[PDB]
Amino acid sequence: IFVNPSAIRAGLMAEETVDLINRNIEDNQAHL
Amino acid sequence: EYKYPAIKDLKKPCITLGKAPDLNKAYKSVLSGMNAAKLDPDDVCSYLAAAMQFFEGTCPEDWTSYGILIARKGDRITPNSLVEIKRTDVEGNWALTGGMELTRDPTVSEHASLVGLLLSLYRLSKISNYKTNIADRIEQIFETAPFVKIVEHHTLMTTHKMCANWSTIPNFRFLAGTYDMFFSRIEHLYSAIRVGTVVTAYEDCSGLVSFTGFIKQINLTAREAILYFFHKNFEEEIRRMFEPGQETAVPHSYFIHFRSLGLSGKSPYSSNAVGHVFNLIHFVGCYMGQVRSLNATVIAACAPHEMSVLGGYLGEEFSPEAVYTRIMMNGGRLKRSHIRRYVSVSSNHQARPNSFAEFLNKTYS
Repeated sequence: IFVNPSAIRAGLMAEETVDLINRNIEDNQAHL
Repeated sequence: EYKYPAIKDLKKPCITLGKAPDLNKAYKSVLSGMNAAKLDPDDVCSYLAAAMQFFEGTCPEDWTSYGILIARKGDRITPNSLVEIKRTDVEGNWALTGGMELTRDPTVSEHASLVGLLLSLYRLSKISNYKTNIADRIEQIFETAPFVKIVEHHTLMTTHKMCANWSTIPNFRFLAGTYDMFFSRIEHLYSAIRVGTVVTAYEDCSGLVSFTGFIKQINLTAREAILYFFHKNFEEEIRRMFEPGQETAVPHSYFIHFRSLGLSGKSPYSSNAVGHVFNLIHFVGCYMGQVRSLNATVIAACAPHEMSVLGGYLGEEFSPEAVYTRIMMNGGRLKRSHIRRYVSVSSNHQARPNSFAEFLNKTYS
């Protein structure tokens, strides 16, 4: 059920999706 | 879960509308309806599409998405460049109904104001009161140069009251998304139109937006943050969100307006589609006292009881190995300290039906 996070260390553009989405939402604030 | 938005065949998003109107006449008919609160949704869409030609600007950088070229650096474009509008042989109705003081032809400035006010019915419809706060501010934007006053105060709200469901009319939603995508890319004289259309950005992507917002808030890298999602149901959800080829990282991609432009009717990034992840994030928000999370809606199907346990431990931090250790050591159960805290927050909150705050009160109180 709960898997060990030292086991999770072995897994494969998420960083820039996170950064793009958060920045676009921050700009969209001006319009709301 | 079902339909990823990536266009596979180089075809622009497309809709079909009636026969192109004379724009002076269309303006007059539509303004008349705005004033009588008697708008025809097919006429509005035909007019909105034809008025695209008035919003020309220069593309500051090359613009491609899903293989489709929209513009090259320096091209003069309008919102019409982003999509294909097909049109039939069938003339719209174009009735004169309400007040029409204007004999002469409208200016471009007047068109843009009407376009702006019409699109703002999308935003007003999207809110399920505080509408009058929104509506009064919108009215003011569209009386303020470069826009021109063409309607009387309180007209917009009156008309909205008759158009409350327009946000799910697919052609109108399409046109809102197209205008929002245009003005997101092209700084323009009339950019303040986004006051009405901005809500199309990332529609049906609540699960993906919560996830990215959560990473920012805990102030970690995306790699480090994924380590904390160590329950076994999170694996397929996280995979689902980072399916390749979808352009989630591409500035100004059709991705950003995929739902409104009809690229998919079944978002894999919604709150339902990544329910375990969504549930966990918002149980963590609940533990921290965040009102946005306490008033969100629980995803009933995605083990909210278990997500609430993990959320207490994650909420207690704020190492991922250290958290996993505590949870196993406690047999996967919340401590009395976690429970005291969740109840302290939820029990002091104005709990909405099906909300995280209601769940917490029903479960732990």
